[PDB]
Amino acid sequence: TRYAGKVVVVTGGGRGIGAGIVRAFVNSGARVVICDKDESGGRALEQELPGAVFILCDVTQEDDVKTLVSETIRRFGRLDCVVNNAGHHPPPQRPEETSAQGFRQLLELNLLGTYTLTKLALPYLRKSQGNVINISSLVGAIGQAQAVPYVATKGAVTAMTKALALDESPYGVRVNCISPGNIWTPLWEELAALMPDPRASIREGMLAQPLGRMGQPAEVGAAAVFLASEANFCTGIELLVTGGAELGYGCK
Amino acid sequence: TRYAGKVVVVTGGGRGIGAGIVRAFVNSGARVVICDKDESGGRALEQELPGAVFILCDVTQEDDVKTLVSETIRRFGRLDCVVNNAGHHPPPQRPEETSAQGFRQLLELNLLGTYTLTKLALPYLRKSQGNVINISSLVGAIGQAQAVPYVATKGAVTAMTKALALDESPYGVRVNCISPGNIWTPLWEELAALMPDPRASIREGMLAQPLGRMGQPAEVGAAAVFLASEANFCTGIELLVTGGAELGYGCK
Amino acid sequence: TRYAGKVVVVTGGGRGIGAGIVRAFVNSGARVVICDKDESGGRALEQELPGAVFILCDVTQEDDVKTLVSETIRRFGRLDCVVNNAGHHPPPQRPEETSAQGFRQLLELNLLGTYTLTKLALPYLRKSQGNVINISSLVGAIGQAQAVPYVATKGAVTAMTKALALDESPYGVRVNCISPGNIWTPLWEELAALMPDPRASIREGMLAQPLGRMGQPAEVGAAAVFLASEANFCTGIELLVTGGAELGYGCK
Amino acid sequence: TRYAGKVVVVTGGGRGIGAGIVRAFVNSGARVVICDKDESGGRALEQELPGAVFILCDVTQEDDVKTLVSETIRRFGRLDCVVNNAGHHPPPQRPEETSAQGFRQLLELNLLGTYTLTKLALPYLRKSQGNVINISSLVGAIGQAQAVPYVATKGAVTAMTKALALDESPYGVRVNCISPGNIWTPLWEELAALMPDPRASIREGMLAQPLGRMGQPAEVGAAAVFLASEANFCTGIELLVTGGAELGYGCK
Ligand SMILES: NC(=O)c1ccc[n+]([C@@H]2O[C@H](COP(=O)([O-])OP(=O)(O)OC[C@H]3O[C@@H](n4cnc5c(N)ncnc54)[C@H](O)[C@@H]3O)[C@@H](O)[C@H]2O)c1
Ligand SMILES: NC(=O)c1ccc[n+]([C@@H]2O[C@H](COP(=O)([O-])OP(=O)(O)OC[C@H]3O[C@@H](n4cnc5c(N)ncnc54)[C@H](O)[C@@H]3O)[C@@H](O)[C@H]2O)c1
Ligand SMILES: NC(=O)c1ccc[n+]([C@@H]2O[C@H](COP(=O)([O-])OP(=O)(O)OC[C@H]3O[C@@H](n4cnc5c(N)ncnc54)[C@H](O)[C@@H]3O)[C@@H](O)[C@H]2O)c1
Ligand SMILES: NC(=O)c1ccc[n+]([C@@H]2O[C@H](COP(=O)([O-])OP(=O)(O)OC[C@H]3O[C@@H](n4cnc5c(N)ncnc54)[C@H](O)[C@@H]3O)[C@@H](O)[C@H]2O)c1
Ligand SMILES: O=[N+]([O-])c1ccc(F)c(O)c1
Ligand SMILES: O=[N+]([O-])c1ccc(F)c(O)c1
Ligand SMILES: O=[N+]([O-])c1ccc(F)c(O)c1
Ligand SMILES: O=[N+]([O-])c1ccc(F)c(O)c1
Ligand code: NA
Ligand code: NA
Ligand code: NA
Ligand code: NA
Repeated sequence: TRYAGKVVVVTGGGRGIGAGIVRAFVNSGARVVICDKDESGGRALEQELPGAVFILCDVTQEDDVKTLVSETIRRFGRLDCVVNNAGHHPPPQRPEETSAQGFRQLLELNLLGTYTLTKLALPYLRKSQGNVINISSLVGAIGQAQAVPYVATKGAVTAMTKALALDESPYGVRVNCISPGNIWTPLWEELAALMPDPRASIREGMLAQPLGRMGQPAEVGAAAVFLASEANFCTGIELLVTGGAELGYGCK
Repeated sequence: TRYAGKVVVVTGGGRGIGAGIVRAFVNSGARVVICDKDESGGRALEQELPGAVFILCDVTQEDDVKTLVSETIRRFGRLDCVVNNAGHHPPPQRPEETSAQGFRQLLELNLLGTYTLTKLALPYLRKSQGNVINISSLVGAIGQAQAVPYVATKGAVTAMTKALALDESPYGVRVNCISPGNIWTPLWEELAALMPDPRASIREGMLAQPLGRMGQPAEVGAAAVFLASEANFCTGIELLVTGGAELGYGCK
Repeated sequence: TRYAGKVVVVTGGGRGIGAGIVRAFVNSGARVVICDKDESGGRALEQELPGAVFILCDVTQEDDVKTLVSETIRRFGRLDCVVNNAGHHPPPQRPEETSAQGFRQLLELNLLGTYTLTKLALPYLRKSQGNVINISSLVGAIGQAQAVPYVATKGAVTAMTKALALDESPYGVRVNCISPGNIWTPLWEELAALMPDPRASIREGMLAQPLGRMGQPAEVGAAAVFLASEANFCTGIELLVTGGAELGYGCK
Repeated sequence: TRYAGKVVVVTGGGRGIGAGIVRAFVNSGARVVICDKDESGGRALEQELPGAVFILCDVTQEDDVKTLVSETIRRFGRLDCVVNNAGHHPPPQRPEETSAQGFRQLLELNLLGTYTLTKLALPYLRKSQGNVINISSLVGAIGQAQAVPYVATKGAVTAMTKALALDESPYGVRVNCISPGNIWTPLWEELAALMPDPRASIREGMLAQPLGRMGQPAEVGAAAVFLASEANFCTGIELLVTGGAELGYGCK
């Protein structure tokens, strides 16, 4: 019951971190609208979780987002929290292998998709003194090799989170982000499978953290529920969920 | 029950932020040892809260700290979380008004007191896979006018928190800090009373945050319970509880 | 002679910060290619400065950028430093007043324009062990009111700078950025003129810094010459040229 | 001639980074007072460099510092820049191997020594609109394994630098710090010699940077001359001279 009576929209909620966030909020008593552009994960989740329902929505299609918000209000009567988790990490690409076209496409998903849902949802979040939680990345703050476009998209997300927190603070709407590090998800697993030695890549990924393992979507979920339900003097913050990857010297 | 069965030591727990942290952990099901060098607040708190008990301890006196830890283990049989909240902010002092003697005294309380309890407690925290939470300050990261020694003490706390998180991560002991901003406490109130216009000073303190108010000890308490009970992939982090004071342009 | 024999491209070099950067590099002995999409400032600068020449180039038009690089090499035979200063700050806009269309347009100038020149120039910078300097902003790191799209563009620039520094470090190409704060430029002056009380807005802008004044383009120029000529163990850094605006408490 | 006519005090200037800083400032036209508690390096440097002279001074002995400042003024008639470089890094020590006594001793050198010279010098720096440059460390911001006391001392230095920049900005005195990473110095070499495999330790130290080498004292010197002579809109900043060690993922 930490977030009972509340209504939460999670984008990219059908698998991975989003699915962990969906589960965290349901376990806290909220009703959750799972947004995802693929049917498979989200529809199963909705069958599994009383209190979660699934609405197909591609966050890069404005009308989809418009319909997502209006369906949430029509079905549930309020909107308290928006979690902008939908995003993608391309495979490793050297700078000269990137293109301005792929860059823009990544910006559409990772940055503009977050911007659009937030914009359409803020009128309802103002009425509920709700809050916005963006899922960014540690590599927006510290960089990453072979990921110029992706790093750039997360740099904008973290900064935009602080700018929005300024604009919306007079209206009681808090805006925060979570910067996860290595989190074991289908995306991390997909990228590993494209490496020459997948198990070497995964073992390297675990050791990149002092804690010696990768994170779990459930641990990002717990951070998200904290930001929504118990962090009322927190706005514009970047909550690091990284196992300490940013600390200390390493092999670069 | 988020931290049921756990044993927590909070220093400076008799009033202010510490008292908020004590209450947060009791409400989460932990048993709490209130450490404080003044009897008044802590003994009242212990009478008020089933599950909290009070042990007089001056964190700058090593033998007091030694006895604090041994009493906690003898009475409760385990130690899961140490909250190093005991600390002090001197009144405003221009650089030339400070002295190397007052600086050292402040370092004894704000930095070495935290170091000593952490050192004596870590053997028990290793057995319990417990965690350490230091209460630092936003002004360690961004500075503050007329507070060179105080800012320095909190700079060391935040950095030490990251160094300790590195050393202790192989042993499963997480080490994090909270950086509060303006939190309305007896200390904030005492400092205001020394200003020519106390109500002007307090009104200025509220507006230094975009949220337009100061924080409450209970909100630092919620952040502390989160770090202890739900943040298992978080180590070496600095959790900002500031109402957004670090964001954006202001009058300097 | 600190950068004698070197060839520098400065975008947005016809006025403002860019013009200060152009002048700084000419004074250091480099030859400078002034890139700008307006003729007026840059052509005057080229007449004024032996060693600086002007090439019309809109950094959002790829073929313009392609021609800019090929003209620089054809005329000067090498390329050592690229300064991505071309950028724009829209007038104040509340979040709900922004659009996804204006956002993309701003991303084209502030982020993709920087990306394109850097990409086309890196092959020549690799041959010369040259370096890249992006002009970002303090408000990418700390946010700003009524500037969600602009803040986002600078968030991506700072992050991209770190990602590129990683990719290019094995090839001896350093990549850094400068984050200016309030710098008195025609852009700052234009924005002030749209305020109800322009002189109030400017006076507020000066006081937002502890130093009590805004910065000068020449001071950003000095920082840029330092990064190019003397900072060979610096890569991926964010050099703050802000008069201390990010320090301490203020009125928010 | 970038700093001609100016008078600079460098502590710990007899070898290592300090010696690089001394040489940088002499090459810029300043007269330099080499402060060091060992005679050997500093006296040789003074014989070698016209414009540099050597004064024996232990920065932890207040009367030594008092005499250092009065000798500088008596001999040279002004004081423009103070570089607080004297400091020490203990050998690797696990947390439980440290003591509150060694911690205090380290604080005396790394933090209080910097504080004392700065205090005694500020009256003269105010008359000259001079500036203060503290040599801190990257590991104050990101931590380091087996160096709790050392990391803490540098955490306080960086924070104190920002607090002092606030207090002194109304008086025209800028206060900045440099955070070097791995710099090849006699201290780095001494620590390596205590490792089981010294050449393995050094090779590991080079690879901890994306640039693939350690830094040179001359590169810290160049950063210091920049902060003194050309960075007049910079105060309270932390100039990273690290070869990019803080960027990206590594082996932790
Ligand atoms: N280590 C990590 O995996 C890691 C670290 C830092 C940040 N992140 C971020 O966490 C978020 C989730 O990543 P993940 O690892 O869970 O990935 P994932 O690939 O496992 O899941 C992402 C989900 O988003 C959905 N999605 C993708 N594009 C969408 C669109 N246009 N509209 C709607 N839904 C869309 C996908 O269908 C999928 O269900 C992303 O923003 C990612 O950048 C991940
Ligand atoms: N705005 C704020 O008040 C604020 C902001 C940032 C950080 N902090 C930090 O929060 C912590 C608590 O501050 P507060 O505002 O609650 O202050 P407070 O003065 O209201 O309470 C501090 C408590 O610590 C106790 N204490 C002091 N010295 C001690 C010692 N040597 N041994 C044991 N106990 C000791 C006092 O008796 C008191 O009960 C401090 O570390 C402070 O620096 C406060
Ligand atoms: N306080 C400040 O003014 C401040 C602070 C932080 C960052 N910045 C950044 O500094 C840079 C310069 O800003 P300024 O204040 O000097 O502005 P400015 O408006 O005075 O000058 C910018 C110049 O860039 C040119 N330009 C614009 N769009 C271009 C394009 N598509 N192609 C080529 N040239 C183009 C303009 O013609 C102009 O000459 C920008 O990136 C800005 O965001 C400025
Ligand atoms: N990689 C690095 O070596 C590195 C990285 C970051 C920061 N730093 C900092 O750079 C500074 C210089 O380090 P270094 O590597 O050049 O070390 P170093 O040991 O080679 O030289 C330090 C000098 O300071 C002098 N000194 C020591 N204690 C003193 C005292 N009490 N009074 C006066 N002089 C004293 C010594 O005699 C010596 O000449 C230190 O503050 C250190 O923490 C070094
Ligand atoms: O596998 N990924 O998609 C991934 C790994 C680490 C990150 F920090 C990140 O943003 C994304
Ligand atoms: O009132 N104080 O003691 C106080 C106020 C603000 C801070 F950030 C702080 O560390 C302490
Ligand atoms: O006036 N400007 O365009 C302006 C002012 C301050 C900033 F930090 C900035 O990026 C832009
Ligand atoms: O060898 N050292 O003393 C050393 C190495 C790296 C650091 F960042 C440092 O502060 C000190
Ligand atoms: Na359901
Ligand atoms: Na009790
Ligand atoms: Na010319
Ligand atoms: Na000499």
